[PDB]
Amino acid sequence: QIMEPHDTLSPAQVDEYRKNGFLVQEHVFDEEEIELLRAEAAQEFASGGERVTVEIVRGVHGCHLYSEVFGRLVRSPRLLPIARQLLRDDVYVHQFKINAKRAFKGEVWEWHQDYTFWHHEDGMPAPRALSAAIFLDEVTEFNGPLTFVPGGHGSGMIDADVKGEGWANTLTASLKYSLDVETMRGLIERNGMVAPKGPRGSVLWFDANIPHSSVPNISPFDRGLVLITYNSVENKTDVTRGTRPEWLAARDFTPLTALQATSF
Amino acid sequence: QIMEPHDTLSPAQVDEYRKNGFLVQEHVFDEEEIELLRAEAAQEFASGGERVTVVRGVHGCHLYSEVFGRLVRSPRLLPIARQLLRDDVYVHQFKINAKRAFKGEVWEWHQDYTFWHHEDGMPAPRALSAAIFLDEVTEFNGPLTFVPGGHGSGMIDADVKGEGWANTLTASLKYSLDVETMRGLIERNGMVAPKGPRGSVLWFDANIPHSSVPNISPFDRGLVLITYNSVENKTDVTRGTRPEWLAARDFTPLTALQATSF
Repeated sequence: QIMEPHDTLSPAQVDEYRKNGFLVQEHVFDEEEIELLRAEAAQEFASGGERVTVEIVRGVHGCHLYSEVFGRLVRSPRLLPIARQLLRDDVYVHQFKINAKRAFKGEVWEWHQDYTFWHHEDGMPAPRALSAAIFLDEVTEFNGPLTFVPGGHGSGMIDADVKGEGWANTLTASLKYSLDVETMRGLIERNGMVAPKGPRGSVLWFDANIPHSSVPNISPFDRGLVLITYNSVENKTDVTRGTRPEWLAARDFTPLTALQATSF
Repeated sequence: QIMEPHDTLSPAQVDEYRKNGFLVQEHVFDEEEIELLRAEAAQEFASGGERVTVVRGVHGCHLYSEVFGRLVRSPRLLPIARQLLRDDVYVHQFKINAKRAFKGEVWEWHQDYTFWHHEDGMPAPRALSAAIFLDEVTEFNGPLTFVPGGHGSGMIDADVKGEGWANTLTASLKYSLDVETMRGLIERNGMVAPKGPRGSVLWFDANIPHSSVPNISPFDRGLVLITYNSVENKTDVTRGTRPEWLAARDFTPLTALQATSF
């Protein structure tokens, strides 16, 4: 049995990713594959316990450590070779989350950079990491797409106001590190905003330091995203500065290997 | 501590490799790295026992030498192997072929893939070799010589002159190519002997026909040859005969060496 040989991004793709900070590949996974991921996301929302964030189950963290399906997904040949290619290293999963934005539901998600959280909370030393967002549903103008500042990752970490204490979490409406109204204005005047769209089964790759935000879903269709954050193994987090649980910030830095086509 | 981020081939270099069957990168390893490799090679020639061919070469060193076991995971090599094979990869075979000043025999035309297919059960030629130049390779120290594009029609009919384990370190090869086959291939495609400085790496296709002659110079021509195979293309250990040091049986995917404090 055969896996399709690893496909990597073209040089134009790589260049677009590094310039803009994000890149969509359409139609990576087929409907049947997406349906398998959807059904498993539903199981994780049902069994995740403390790993679920409620709106009303709305998000779940760490599923690749608990679900065999999601454990295999992160090693997929459609994903792993590209993470390796863009991070120019072997890689591992720093964080896994599923964000479900149901039809006619959702809240505003404030402007934030993932790297701010991972640097300050988990001891990630550089922004040599990225997220792959699998589209469980078509992403449109109206179902609360992730919205970015293109090129906004290009000046690094932007100073934020520290709010709560204890375990930060980008999935909770009042973000521990959010971006200054004045800093956003300047970034946005210079660079614009873009909400990448695409069909069910696409993958949206985006930089650890890209500013992003989102709005509620006013459409009658769901917007499910499975988000896999790959980190460079050289860039492994400093587990001595972090104290989040493993399901928020991984501590096993073993390099991932690609799934092969076996008889089961 | 920091490794240089992984450097893969450009699309022009990939294209050249796919068309020609071989590609040189100059100056991959520095003098001091090469000297470390040369000194380890000398150790493997002295300590290798049954794995030495008499001293022409030695097989399997990455299984027995810590230095050579880290070499095959180098960030200079592994990422290119995975890129060209479009898979995770492992080491099918490792050999060191010393061709000393004013020494050597003629080494008949052959395709490595013929050997790995028949002897080891390699199912397809989804493999390559990285030859590290321990010395400058010139016109006069017996360079590996190729038919460019000669990998592009698969395995070429060869006669099975022998019993027992094939070894491609002998003048006398179990699967050689005859003057009539070669004459036509050479007439159509030509011959090329890629050159380069000490520390270069010559990449070449499992199915490219190649050859070499004696070294008629006062300069040695040491080569460390690492054969990477696609994990998906793992050999059938059912059809295999040979010891592990000729044909690997552990198909664990290789990971890149990180920069650590020791």
